[PDB]
Parts: sequence; structure tokens; C-alpha cells
Amino acid sequence: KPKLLNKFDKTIKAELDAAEKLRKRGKIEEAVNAFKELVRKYPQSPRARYGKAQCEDDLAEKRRSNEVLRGAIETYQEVASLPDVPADLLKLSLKRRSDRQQFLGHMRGSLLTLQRLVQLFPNDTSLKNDLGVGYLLIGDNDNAKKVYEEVLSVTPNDGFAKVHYGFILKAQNKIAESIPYLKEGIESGDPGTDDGRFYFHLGDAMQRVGNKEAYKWYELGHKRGHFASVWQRSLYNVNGLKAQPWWTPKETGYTELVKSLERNWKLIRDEGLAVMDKAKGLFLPEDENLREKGDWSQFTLWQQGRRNENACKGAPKTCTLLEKFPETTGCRRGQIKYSIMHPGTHVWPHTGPTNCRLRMHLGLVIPKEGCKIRCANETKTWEEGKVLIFDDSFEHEVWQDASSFRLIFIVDVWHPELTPQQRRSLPAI
Ligand SMILES: [Mn+2]
Repeated sequence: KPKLLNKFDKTIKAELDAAEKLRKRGKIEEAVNAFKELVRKYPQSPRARYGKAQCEDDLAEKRRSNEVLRGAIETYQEVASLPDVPADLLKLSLKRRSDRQQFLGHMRGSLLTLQRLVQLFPNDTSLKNDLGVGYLLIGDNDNAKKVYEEVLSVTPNDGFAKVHYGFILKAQNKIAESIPYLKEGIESGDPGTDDGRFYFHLGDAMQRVGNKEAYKWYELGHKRGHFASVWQRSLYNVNGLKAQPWWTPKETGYTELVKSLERNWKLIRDEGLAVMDKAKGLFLPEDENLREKGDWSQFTLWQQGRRNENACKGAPKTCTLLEKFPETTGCRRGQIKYSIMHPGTHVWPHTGPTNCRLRMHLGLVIPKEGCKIRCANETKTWEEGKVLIFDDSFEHEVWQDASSFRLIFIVDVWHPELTPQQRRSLPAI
């Protein structure tokens, strides 16, 4: 199918095949000089330069170096600047250039390439789809929307365009309108639609409009390998870790941490309330995307295993207490923080980013009624001086319908089945 040879190229198929085969063999440094010399021999050889680029491209993957890759990105460009270039080759060259530009984070550079391709091939639908992604990657949702509307006006059933259009609509706070576009695009089974991100947004949208069918799509996502289960849907995971929504302190093995929290809870409470009264500005609003309504703030002591020195000066005894338990102060994928929630608050269902942590909640100030938290299929309430433990990689949801504020202390710990070496090796989240 691919037509990569023009008349001038058709006279050197033997030389090219050899040079090409060397790359295929894995002996790359030969293919470089091999193709490099094919330029000096015949400078107007797109396929020769295209080879050199692929060599540099493959050589980049080999050496894990961005510098040589930057070279390839230019060589792919050179291919497109030659007098007579076969269309198929021109498309392959600039597409790979755009892809590698995106890889390095040259998003606007990639966009310019994509804009060039669309100008060269004004009838290729897939290229317009790629142009749309280009706009999305620089945060230009308005131009991306126009692209996919253009596509859909010509190809109404293009699935790739539907899921992206749906995503754009959702981002513009047109939640209900986004759902059918996301549904139809996924059901089309078109290339690029079987992506966990679209299951994520589809399920999220449905839940925010009160459609209980969301879990059917989460389950399907699980079947497609996008989610660990219908409930457990975190992105950054380690395999083999025991997965259950609620834990008892004994099951975690962190019994001494739990005892220390429950026994000195009044102390932890009082330093939190003091910050409220004297430095309320230290309580920052929580995730706006997760808050449907109400007032919900947080005061952080540890973040990604990093102590906040200024914050500990406001709660010196609590920090001193926590220093003794590295399973939480060293948890690079968790936090330690006060969390205050006022009446009329609702937190949308959601999961945390990883399955490598458990989340402890110590009740500090709990109204008599109105406050509750669901994880998976079980709903519970807090108790002053008592610790709850759940795996927040499982879907959880929170309500505050009391007559006074709710204060809790949040303590993340390494998943207990993680080995010391794993706890040392994992990147931070
Ligand atoms: Mn949460």
C-alpha cells in the first residue's frame, strides 16, 4: 500500500533496501552512516533522509536521549522540503514529526506541523482529528471544538471525533449534552475510542446528572482493562496489593499509629482548632471539581512525604507526634492534613490517584447527625477520637448536612503489603 518511491528513488531500491534492512536487523549505527552517505550521494533522496530520521528516531529510543531525537524531528522536516515527495511518505514523515514533537512537550510546534498536514491533505479526516488533539494539548478547546464540528458535519459517525467532542462539551460544563457523544463514540469501537479517559469522563458525567447507568460503563471499562474493578479505578497502581474498601486497624498492622492518634486526639483537635481561629488562611479550599456545593477546606502538614515546616509551627505537638511513624510521614503518595467540612456540602463520587496508600480518618469534631462517608457499597460515620480506614482508590463520596462544622484529621499510610524496597522506589504522587 505505502507509496514511498518517486522516479529518482525507483533507481536505488537495492541500496535503500540494504540500508533499511540494516536498521531492521538492529545494528543501528550502520544504518545511520549508511543512510547519511545516501544523502551526500543523492541529496534529493527523501527516502534516504526518511531512513536517517528513522535511524535517529530508533537511535533515540535506544539511548533514551532527547538530543538525538531533536535531530530526527528536523530530519523528518527535511524530507518534506524536497522537490518531489510521494504523498504517503510526506504524510508518514510529518505525522511522526508531530508525534515526536508532542513526546518532548513541543505542543505548539506539533500543532504547527498538524496545521501544515491539514493544509497538504485537506480531505484526510484522521489528520483533522489529530489537529483537534493538537489544539487540546495547548489548551485551545475552542479551536478543537471547531475542528471536530467540521469533521462531524462531513463524517457524522466518526467515533474518534465524538468522544473528543463529548470531552470538550463536558469541559465547557455541558455535562448532559456530553454523555451521548461519549457513549456513541465508545460504542463505535473506532480506533482511539477504547481509551480509559473516555470511560472516566463518561461515568463521571452520568454520575453528576444522577444517571445510575454510570456503574454499567465502569464495569465495561473494567472488562476492557481500564479499571481494576467497578469500584477501584485509580490510575497509578501496583499489582498484587490487597483490595478492599474498608480496613480495620488490625488488618493494616499499623496498630501503634492508630493507638497514638486515638489516645492523643484532643491534642490533635486543639491544635487544629487553634489554626482555624488564629490562622484561618492556612485552611485552603479543597478540589473545586469534586465539590458540588458547600464549604470544604484543608490544612496540610505533610505532602508527598515532605513536611511543611510553616504548617508544623502552627501544630508543633501534632507534628512531633507524627514524626515517630514513617509509614505516613514517608508516604510519598499520600498526605497528612486537617479537613473541615461545613453544612450543605456534598463531594462528588471519586477515587484517589493510587492504590499504594490507605487513608485514615480521625474524628476530631463530629456533629451528632448529618455527616457520613461512603466507600464502595458501605456508608459509615465518624466518631470523635476514633479512626476510620478506607482505601480511597475505591470510589468514595461525602455528605455534610449537619448544623455545625465537621473537623477530621487525615493520615495516609503506605499500603501495608508494599515492601520496604517498593516504598523506597516508587515515584511521588
Ligand atoms: Mn477523596
